[PDB]
Amino acid sequence: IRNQEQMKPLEEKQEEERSKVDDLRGTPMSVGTLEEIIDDNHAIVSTSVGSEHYVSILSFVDKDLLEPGCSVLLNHKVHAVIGVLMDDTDPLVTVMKVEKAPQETYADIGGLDNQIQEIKESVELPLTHPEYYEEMGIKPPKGVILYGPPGTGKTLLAKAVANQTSATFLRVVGSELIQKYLGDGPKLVRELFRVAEEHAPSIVFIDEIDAIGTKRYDSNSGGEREIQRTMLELLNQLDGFDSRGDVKVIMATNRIETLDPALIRPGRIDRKIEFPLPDEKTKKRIFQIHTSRMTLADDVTLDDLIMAKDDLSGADIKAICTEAGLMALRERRMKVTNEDFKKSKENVLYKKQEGTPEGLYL
Amino acid sequence: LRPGRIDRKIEFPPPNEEARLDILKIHSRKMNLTRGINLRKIAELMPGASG
Amino acid sequence: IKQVEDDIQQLLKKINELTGIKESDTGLAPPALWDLAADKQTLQSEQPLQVARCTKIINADSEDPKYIINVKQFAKFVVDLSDQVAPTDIEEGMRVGVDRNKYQIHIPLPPKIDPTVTMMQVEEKPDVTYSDVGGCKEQIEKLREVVETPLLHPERFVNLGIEPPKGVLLFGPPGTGKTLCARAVANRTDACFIRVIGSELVQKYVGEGARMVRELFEMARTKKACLIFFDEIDAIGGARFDDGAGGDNEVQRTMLELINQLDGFDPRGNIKVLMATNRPDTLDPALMRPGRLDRKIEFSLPDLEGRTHIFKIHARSMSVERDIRFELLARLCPNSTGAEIRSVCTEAGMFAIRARRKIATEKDFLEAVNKVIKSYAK
Repeated sequence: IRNQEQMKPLEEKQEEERSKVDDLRGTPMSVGTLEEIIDDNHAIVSTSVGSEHYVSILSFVDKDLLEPGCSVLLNHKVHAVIGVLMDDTDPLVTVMKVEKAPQETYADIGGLDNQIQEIKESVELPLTHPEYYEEMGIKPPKGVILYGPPGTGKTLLAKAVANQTSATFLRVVGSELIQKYLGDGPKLVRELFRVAEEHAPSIVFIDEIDAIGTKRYDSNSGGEREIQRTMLELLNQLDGFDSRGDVKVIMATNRIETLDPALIRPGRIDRKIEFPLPDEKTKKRIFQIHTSRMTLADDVTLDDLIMAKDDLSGADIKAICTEAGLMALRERRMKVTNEDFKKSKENVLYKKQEGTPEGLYL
Repeated sequence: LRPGRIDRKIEFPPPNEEARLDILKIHSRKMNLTRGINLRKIAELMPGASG
Repeated sequence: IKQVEDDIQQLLKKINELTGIKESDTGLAPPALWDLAADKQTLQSEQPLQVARCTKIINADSEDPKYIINVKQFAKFVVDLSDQVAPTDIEEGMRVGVDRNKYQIHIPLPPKIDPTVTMMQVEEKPDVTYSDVGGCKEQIEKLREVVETPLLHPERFVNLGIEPPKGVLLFGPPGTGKTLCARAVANRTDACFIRVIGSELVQKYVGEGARMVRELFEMARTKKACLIFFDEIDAIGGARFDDGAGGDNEVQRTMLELINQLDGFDPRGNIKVLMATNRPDTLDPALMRPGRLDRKIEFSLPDLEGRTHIFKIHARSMSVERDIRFELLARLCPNSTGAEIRSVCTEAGMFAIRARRKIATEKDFLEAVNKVIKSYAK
């Protein structure tokens, strides 16, 4: 009954309002742009029509949804605001894909275990535990650096981590920020930061660059100016605003001794993560998972191929199997033999080396 | 060059005497000329040279 | 339940506005809407400009009564008798006044010393106050005297007949509290902190760069009492004397343009400039020279006692057991600036968290030094 009472005057009032908007809404409706916001009940507008008319805003749309430089709808002869335009373009920034929860996990690699705890404690752990950060009173590191011969576990570990962590992953290719155009490169780094802030919490994966390698002793040079001009703005963004979790940074570089200590800045980055070289046991572990996928046979001697191997990371190993698997496929058999493994192990050995040895230190 | 950012990298052979004979044949099917010519001789006349 | 109420809210506002638009529609009207983000009991009647947008321009003058001032590509039309009252201040255009170009057209409001259009970061008051003081201690003492004191007690300086500097310079590594210090005074001093990134000002096409420098200064003048924070000016700060060799000229033009405004006819006003360099050496003698740059405020290797104050700041958040003393360790530890001193502490809390303890320990501290000593050397 209380409802009925509100309802009796309301229904008509409800219709009347809809009639009133329709009068404004009436075709056509021209897009135009709000130049700037003059807070003493004014604003600057640029019209590509002709007439402009200073109006009071409707109550559906407010000025709190108006931003400077925004697109809005104007009528073509009473030039008034029906609504703000709701059609926005593509992020124009440098190469990015955003992905929520990727397929892969970190249970597939093995024997690498220690490194895996390091990223764990930094990134994953505060999300899991508020109050452990409160006791200590501090943030886990803003960002980490993963360093090794290009992604054989660096790349693997990142993919895995995004699923775990359950926030948006954005992967940016850093070389692509470099442009030989005066405006372009700086605009991009500032758009990259802009994009982060909206999507927060978010993970930033920075793929290695050439441009983080050079600082010299000048702060800018008559050489390629842009690479350092850009390098600086990376720093300004970082040392201007610290995140505990709003942005998490994964940085990647082939060698970290290329980097600059300016770039690190202690108290943002405290963690430097190093992939050990191939260690003999590890090779067998990594392998056992790769063979499982594939056909296997009772004439395979798993150790013998691993033993024959020395200083080869998981990628070549993943590769050997794939190569061999192709040979088999040509034979139109799904049975694997020793022979297959031998030719593939030889091809990859042939290609990496032509050097001479520095051993025999005994 | 870092492996697994690679799959197959395939050689393309530098041309040869057998090869040259049959490209010449393909080309000839575009234009009209005499019948009773020995083309076999003609490829041989050629040293090495591109397709 | 909520819905009934929301519908009633649209409708009541609509009826009053429809009457007002019908009325405003007659005789036409300025740029096209009202946005409020101040108060309605303070309303300006001077509005910013550098070009004159006109839409009607109704006025009172004898030589004609609806005079116009444009410069626009199509309709650059102007007064029919020079310098006769036209805009009605900022009536029917909201920035109608005068054109920078000139056609001997009336000026009720200037094309310079205005905020106009911008791309700016203005950053309302911070929250930080003391967070690395101890060796940042000297830098604080001087910065207050230069920036704060003239604004607090100007009347005193006049009696003496002394005028305070216009700019101070910051150097050493950023994010060590060199950076913090500028925000920490900005919050205390209560004057707008305006952040311009010099590197951004750099543009793809010439003359634009100068234009920007100029715009900044016009806004700066209007507001009197403001701080211009220049982030790592060296991009368009000095290095350079070589006089071009291929677009080392374009960046040099900006550097020279700034000098003109500083050394020029303007005067200081209540405007303060904070400059940020890596090593000050880079910068050119013109940038260094008195009659713009006078005080250079420095950073330093922090004394032992100092380190302790920083640690003291940190120890309020961090659960501790005080029966051990960090200063003894600190003498043994590498001498390093403020940022490493906070970082070792921060590292210390983690070890606890793994240990499954809630209070600090003597044990944690030993560990931190080995990593940190490694981290500078990469």
